[PDB]
Amino acid sequence: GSDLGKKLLEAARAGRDDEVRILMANGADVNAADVVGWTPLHLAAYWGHLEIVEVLLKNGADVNAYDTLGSTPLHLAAHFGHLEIVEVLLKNGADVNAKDDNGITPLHLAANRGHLEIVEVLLKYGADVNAQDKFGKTAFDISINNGNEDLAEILQ
Amino acid sequence: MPNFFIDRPIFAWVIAIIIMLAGGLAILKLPVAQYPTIAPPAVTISASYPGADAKTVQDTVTQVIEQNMNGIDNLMYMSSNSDSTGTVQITLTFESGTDADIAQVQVQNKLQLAMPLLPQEVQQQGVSVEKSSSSFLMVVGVINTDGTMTQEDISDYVAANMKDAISRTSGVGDVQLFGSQYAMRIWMNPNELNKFQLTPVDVITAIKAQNAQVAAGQLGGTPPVKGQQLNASIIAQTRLTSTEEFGKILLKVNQDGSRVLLRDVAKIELGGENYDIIAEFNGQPASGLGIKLATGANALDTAAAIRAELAKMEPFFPSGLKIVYPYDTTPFVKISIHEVVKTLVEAIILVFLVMYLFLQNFRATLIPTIAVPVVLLGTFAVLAAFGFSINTLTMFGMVLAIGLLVDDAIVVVENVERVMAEEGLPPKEATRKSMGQIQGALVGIAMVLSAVFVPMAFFGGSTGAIYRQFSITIVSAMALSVLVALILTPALCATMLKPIAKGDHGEGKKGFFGWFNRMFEKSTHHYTDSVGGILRSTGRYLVLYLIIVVGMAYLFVRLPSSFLPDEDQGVFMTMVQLPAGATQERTQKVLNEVTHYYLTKEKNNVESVFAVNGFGFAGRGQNTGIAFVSLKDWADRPGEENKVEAITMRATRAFSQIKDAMVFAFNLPAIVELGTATGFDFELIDQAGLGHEKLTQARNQLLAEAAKHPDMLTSVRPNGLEDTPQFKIDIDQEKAQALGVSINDINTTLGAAWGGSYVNDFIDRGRVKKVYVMSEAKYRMLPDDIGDWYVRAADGQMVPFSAFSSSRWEYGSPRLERYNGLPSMEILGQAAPGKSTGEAMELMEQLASKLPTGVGYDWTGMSYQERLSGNQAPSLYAISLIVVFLCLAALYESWSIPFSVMLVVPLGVIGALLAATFRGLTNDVYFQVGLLTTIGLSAKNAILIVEFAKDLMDKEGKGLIEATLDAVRMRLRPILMTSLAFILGVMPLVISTGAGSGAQNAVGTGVMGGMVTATVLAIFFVPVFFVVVRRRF
Amino acid sequence: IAQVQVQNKLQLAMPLLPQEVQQQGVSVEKSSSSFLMVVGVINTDGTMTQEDISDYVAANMKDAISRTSGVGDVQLFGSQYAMRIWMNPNELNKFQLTPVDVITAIKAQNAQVAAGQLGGTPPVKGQQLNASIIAQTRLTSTEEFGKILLK
Amino acid sequence: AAAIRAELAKMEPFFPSGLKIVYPYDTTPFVKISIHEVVKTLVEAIILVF
Amino acid sequence: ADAKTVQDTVTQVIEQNMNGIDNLMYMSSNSDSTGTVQITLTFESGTDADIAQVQVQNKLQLAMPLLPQEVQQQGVSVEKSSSSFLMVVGVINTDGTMTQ
Amino acid sequence: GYDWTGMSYQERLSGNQAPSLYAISLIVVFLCLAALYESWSIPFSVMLVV
Ligand SMILES: CCCCCCCCCCCCO[C@@H]1O[C@H](CO)[C@@H](O[C@H]2O[C@H](CO)[C@@H](O)[C@H](O)[C@H]2O)[C@H](O)[C@H]1O
Ligand SMILES: CCCCCCCCCCCCO[C@@H]1O[C@H](CO)[C@@H](O[C@H]2O[C@H](CO)[C@@H](O)[C@H](O)[C@H]2O)[C@H](O)[C@H]1O
Ligand SMILES: CCCCCCCCCCCCO[C@@H]1O[C@H](CO)[C@@H](O[C@H]2O[C@H](CO)[C@@H](O)[C@H](O)[C@H]2O)[C@H](O)[C@H]1O
Ligand SMILES: CCCCCCCCCCCCO[C@@H]1O[C@H](CO)[C@@H](O[C@H]2O[C@H](CO)[C@@H](O)[C@H](O)[C@H]2O)[C@H](O)[C@H]1O
Ligand SMILES: CCCCCCCCCCCCO[C@@H]1O[C@H](CO)[C@@H](O[C@H]2O[C@H](CO)[C@@H](O)[C@H](O)[C@H]2O)[C@H](O)[C@H]1O
Ligand SMILES: CCCCCCCCCCCCO[C@H]1O[C@H](CO)[C@@H](O[C@H]2O[C@H](CO)[C@@H](O)[C@H](O)[C@H]2O)[C@H](O)[C@H]1O
Repeated sequence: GSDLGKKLLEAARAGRDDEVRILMANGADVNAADVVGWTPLHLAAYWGHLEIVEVLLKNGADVNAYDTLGSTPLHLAAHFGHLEIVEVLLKNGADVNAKDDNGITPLHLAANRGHLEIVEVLLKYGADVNAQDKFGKTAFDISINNGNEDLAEILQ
Repeated sequence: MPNFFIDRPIFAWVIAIIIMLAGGLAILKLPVAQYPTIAPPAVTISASYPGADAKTVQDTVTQVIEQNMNGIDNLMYMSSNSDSTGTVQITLTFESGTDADIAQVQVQNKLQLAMPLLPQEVQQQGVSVEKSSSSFLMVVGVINTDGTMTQEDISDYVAANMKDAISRTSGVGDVQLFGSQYAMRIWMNPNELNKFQLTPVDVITAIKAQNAQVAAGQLGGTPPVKGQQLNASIIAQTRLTSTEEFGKILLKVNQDGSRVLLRDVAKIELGGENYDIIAEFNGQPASGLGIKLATGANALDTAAAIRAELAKMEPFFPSGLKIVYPYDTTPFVKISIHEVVKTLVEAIILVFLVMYLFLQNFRATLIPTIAVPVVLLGTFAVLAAFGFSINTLTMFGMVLAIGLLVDDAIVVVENVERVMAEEGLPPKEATRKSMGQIQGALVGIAMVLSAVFVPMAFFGGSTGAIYRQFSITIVSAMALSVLVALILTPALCATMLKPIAKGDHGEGKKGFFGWFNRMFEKSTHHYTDSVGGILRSTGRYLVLYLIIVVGMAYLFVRLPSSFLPDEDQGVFMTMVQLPAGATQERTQKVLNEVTHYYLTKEKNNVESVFAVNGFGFAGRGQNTGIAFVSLKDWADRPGEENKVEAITMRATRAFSQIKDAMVFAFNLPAIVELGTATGFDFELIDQAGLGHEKLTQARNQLLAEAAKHPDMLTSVRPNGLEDTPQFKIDIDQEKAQALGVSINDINTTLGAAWGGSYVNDFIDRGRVKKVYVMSEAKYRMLPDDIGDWYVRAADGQMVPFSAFSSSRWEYGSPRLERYNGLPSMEILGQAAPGKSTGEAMELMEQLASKLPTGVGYDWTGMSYQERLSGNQAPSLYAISLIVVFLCLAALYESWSIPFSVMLVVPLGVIGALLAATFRGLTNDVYFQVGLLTTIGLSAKNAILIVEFAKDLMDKEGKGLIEATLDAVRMRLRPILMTSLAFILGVMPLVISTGAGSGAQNAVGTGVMGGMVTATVLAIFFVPVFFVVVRRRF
Repeated sequence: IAQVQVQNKLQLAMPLLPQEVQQQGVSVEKSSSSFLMVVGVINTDGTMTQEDISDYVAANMKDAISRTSGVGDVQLFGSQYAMRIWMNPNELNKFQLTPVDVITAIKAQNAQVAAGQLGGTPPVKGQQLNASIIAQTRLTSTEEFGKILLK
Repeated sequence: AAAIRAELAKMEPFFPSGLKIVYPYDTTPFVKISIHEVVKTLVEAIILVF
Repeated sequence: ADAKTVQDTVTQVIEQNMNGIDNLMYMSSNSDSTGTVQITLTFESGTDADIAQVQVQNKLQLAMPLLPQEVQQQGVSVEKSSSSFLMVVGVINTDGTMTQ
Repeated sequence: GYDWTGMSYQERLSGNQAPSLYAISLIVVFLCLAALYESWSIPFSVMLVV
């Protein structure tokens, strides 16, 4: 790993905006990673810290970095309901049809957690509504198996 | 009463002899330990769920149990930890005074009625309900220098050949083994299993079927057919006894004729029950036995007995096997008892000397030599009667009392010698008059002194338990002192003292001694002249007094309060903690790296390093470790440079840069846990249904605002673990049903192989032991291995986990805490320098009130007994203060004279404070108890000056000033002898270094200083107190 | 001592009782027959029913009162919530299923399985990653229970 | 009964909106007041005796 | 189970956890071919029997889980005991309408 | 090895502590006479009668 990277990885976790800003002024490797491949961007997106996501992107963060299992920051954001972050990542070239090792796409994760507002946004930037995972399931499928008709309807 | 024995010296001896005998018997059958028990009774409930994550353990075991801890008596609070090492620990703390036995059984019973609700595998593992002593008598290390066996071999041998015998050793209570007896080990191979269409389910099945006990019956069993000639038992299938038989277990028969055996799909070996901990002693595989002292047992006898037992079983050890004592408190205790026996002895000699230096004969010097012992012996008997033990506290309670017993001896004798000279009265009639002068006062000193000390036996919590050890010891000794002074000394004086002609003050004597007398009779005249001169204008002194008092308060509040002085117990720790995900191998590098440091750059002091990889007080795990450093004997580590405190700073300093992790070193507490005088123990609580994540946010929030007050708060930190990456595996139910795969075959093939599974038992060379099934390391390391495992479907086809699952990374807690049944997070911290813990808490309370809706808090450490036993000190000493007043008011039959005595309090305190602040020490338990004896002695001196003064006025009709002058004159010699004898006696404690030197320094300085100040000041100030007080009214 | 002795004998019978009696939890208490008091709880903003309130006191208050020294027994005037699965014989028959299947499904799909770790001790030499394996977890809502796959 | 109120007090601050504790039946109050009344009669007695 | 087995799987497992008990003078035990085992503990003559039972039981708990499943199913009693019978009450039938 | 139990155990203990039992007992009588008769001679003379 890296000296300051470790510090930057923990910073994005707790959402310590100020330390991250100071860490940027010092060059703390925005491409550092924990044992599973989460990047400061993955963490911030996962935990929902918008500013740090915005700062990281301003400082060369790979908006499409993926973990050991193929998941990207957009996957994380969508899955955990952080609409604002989902928009920023997309706005910066996040792959909206990105597929993890299971064939899961941000659209799948959003649908599963029932995050309507994020799904529409995902549809907006051109998410593939017919994308299927390793089991053949689409966001619609998961939509009905959950009993989320509002969602099921958006998916038409 | 003194008259009574003056005429009956033999009777006096009888009473003395009885006291001596009882006292003698007392120290024979009296308990011995380093410390009495002061912590509140606690009971821990331990459970193990192999292969389970923190959340799983909490939601299926921790919560269940916690919900059934109802109806138990005197529970203060309950806390628990659920961690990813698959274990849970629930600690229930009970009110001080609670019977620990009742407490435990009431807890154990509620558990028994909650067991059916726990997961089956947790029920097979067992749930342990034990007492929480937390103090070990010593720990025996068992290592193999031959490099002929692993810690699992050492463990097994230890459990099967040493454990039981130690437990039966006289005086030993409990005993913990550091490891486990063998476990039959079945290490599965997934590539081999699939080759035969088998799963960990088939494995387990065969083991349960082929490794069992089967009841049969009898031949000619009752009720028989008459005529039956034999009756005999039918022995059927019994458990397997070897790895060979296990390997021979039939797993399958193919239709071609071949036989698939268990050793054909797995490695079979005698191993450990668990592999989460690797222990080493100077780099060598190790094991050991934690030993606790049994209730009311003698620590010294036990240490010797466990020793003789070990020696007794040595001839049967395997090659390269030898034991070691990394931790042993016995040596300390032995040293402690020695040092206390010196102090009393030499104090007794010192009294002899000065007693002879001032007095002419030996018959006098002899008298105290008898009185003091009698009083000490008797004190032991009384403690015995109160079920006390000989420990670090009680022994010092006696040294801090020496002055009080020495004084009583010197006072009664000196006054008799003084009466015989100032008037030709014979030994007997002179002893009768002498007593008639002091006897009254003597009972006062007793009542007053008990007024000062018994109140201290009333503080609550663990702190109260400590004050109580000193309190009872001192009051008892003091109490017996007055008794002996009222029965034994008068008889001795009117019996062994030789006559002295009126007016003979040795001024007309031989060389030196004759000169001393001449000079002392001289300094006495100067002294009386100074007082007459001082009493000639008191104002000057009223002013000086305020200056003193004022200086005392200032000097006091600036003295940093503390618990008990740290000590060099020849051992100390070093914590090692790595990042989230750090493997067991990684922290091994560090621990070795730490070990090496100790065995090299400190070869001069370090004796051994016991490196325990996998444990960490605030959370177990692969990324945590601890090294217990056992130092060489004290006689090989001279020089502050080579002491725990020093070595620690140098060690932490050196480790201060290992870039892989935080590795600090530290001495250990005088007693149990935190006890951090300046420390507080916070507990953040989820009061609504918020959840771990929201609790964390609240924690961070509280911690951020805490860092913004380094003026009042310092070291605010969470005592738990941080969240880490978890591998979330999702099983597709639809797919498993479609291919014909059962969820149960899936969850056991998964968990068994990757988590491990306790199947059943087997007998190993006569001892039942577990049998575990688990994947071979290489097939259960990374996410890609998951796909290498197969499951047979109904149709018989083998299906890879990758066909019905999918995974992803996520974060989770490897240690979920809980307080009083609700989700929680512990936070430690301390008051900034200068601030009081009380103020520090009050702030945390104000900051906690600004936390998200649904987040509560509570105190629990030393903090619980402070928000409760908050404070009695003033309300206690105000009582003491009042008590002392009424007593004196009674002694003097005056509502005002008492003030002339009470005014001396600060006189000794200032000295104790001066010496304290100067030597750098702190306001601790010893320093405080010392302040109480110093005040006591000074108070005594005053009582006897005022008593004589008030006496002369009432009896002779002498004037205020004349009486005072006459009293002070008479009291000068006795008062000087005591201080001279006591200050010199306490002197060796002040300078003492190393080996329990901390306690000795504490008891020493505060006493020597306060003594030097109290004496030099009182002889000049009490006359002024009596006079100004009498003037006013 | 009385409570202790009674329970000593009770654990002799425990194994002999039906699995379902044991799972409800049998208790042994030592208390007076009459009530010391009755702590009542109501809702002034009529925002929660007697069912909502009873569940709240049972989930946020009783436990701690039951652990208080001196409290020998606590009777709840209501009931704690439970995930309720109200079966319909008509629909069960329609899909050719019985409560047996239903019970079996809840045991299989509302589980909390221990699945070990990645790089768990004893590890292979060179292992760098150690993490917990999180498989099935308890269900937490009616929606989660509603979508259990029966067949 | 005092211990119970103490516990109840640690709870109240976190109650949901409108949720409120009421006390319909307590055998404790009687005990306390009943005793305090007998004390009262004592003070009177000393005064009437005086 | 036979004597040697019960002593291995039950007797000894219990005995080893019978340490750290106040006032214990001695301990004796039997292990039968009927799979039955008995461990008796005698205390100092002035010991409080109830506390002794409590302490014993507290230690027996540590062992319960290490016992065979079928031994637990049969339940293990920890009781205060004495060796002799106070009396023996007999019962017979005088009109021959009842067997033994 | 061997050991004595039950009945026999009490018997061993009984006889083993008999000597100091008589010893402490004589001592207490002597000391009592001494005290009561304020003398060392009187008690010693009587105790010789034992
Ligand atoms: C039983 C219910 C309440 C009873 C408890 C009583 C508590 C005791 C309070 C008295 C404390 C006074 O402390 C004690 O006072 C008594 C007088 O009474 C003093 O008594 C002495 O002084 C007086 C004063 O000249 C002398 O006459 C006398 O020869 C001598 O007895 C003791 O030297 C002193 O030690
Ligand atoms: C071993 C112990 C024996 C030691 C005895 C010798 C100690 C001498 C040190 C003196 C200590 C106090 O010092 C004492 O001060 C008082 C004043 O307060 C002096 O008194 C003198 O000055 C004061 C004014 O202040 C006048 O009122 C007084 O008339 C005059 O005699 C004494 O002369 C002196 O002795
Ligand atoms: C010569 C006469 C001798 C005088 C003898 C008279 C008896 C002295 C008794 C004084 C009482 C002091 O003993 C004291 O007990 C009281 C209540 O009972 C406790 O008081 C307790 O409540 C007080 C106020 O109610 C609180 O500040 C605190 O919670 C605690 O101190 C003290 O913790 C204990 O130290
Ligand atoms: C002239 C002054 C007069 C003072 C005389 C003093 C008389 C003292 C009489 C004490 C009588 C004791 O009688 C009471 O019985 C208990 C019961 O065990 C005895 O206690 C003794 O026996 C127990 C057995 O139970 C032993 O473990 C132990 O050696 C001891 O504690 C004690 O003796 C006392 O607790
Ligand atoms: C009025 C006077 C006051 C009465 C004083 C009462 C004192 C009574 C003493 C009680 C002693 C009983 O406690 C008992 O100690 C004695 C030793 O003394 C032990 O018994 C043995 O001790 C010694 C060892 O020194 C043996 O040599 C001796 O044969 C025997 O007496 C017992 O194992 C123990 O149980
Ligand atoms: C020499 C004398 C012996 C010493 C006697 C000391 C007795 C001291 C007891 C007085 C303390 C309590 O005083 C007592 O008066 C209160 C009212 O004034 C009583 O309070 C009562 O007040 C009303 C007056 O009838 C009643 O209707 C209420 O039911 C009740 O609240 C309290 O229950 C009690 O507190």
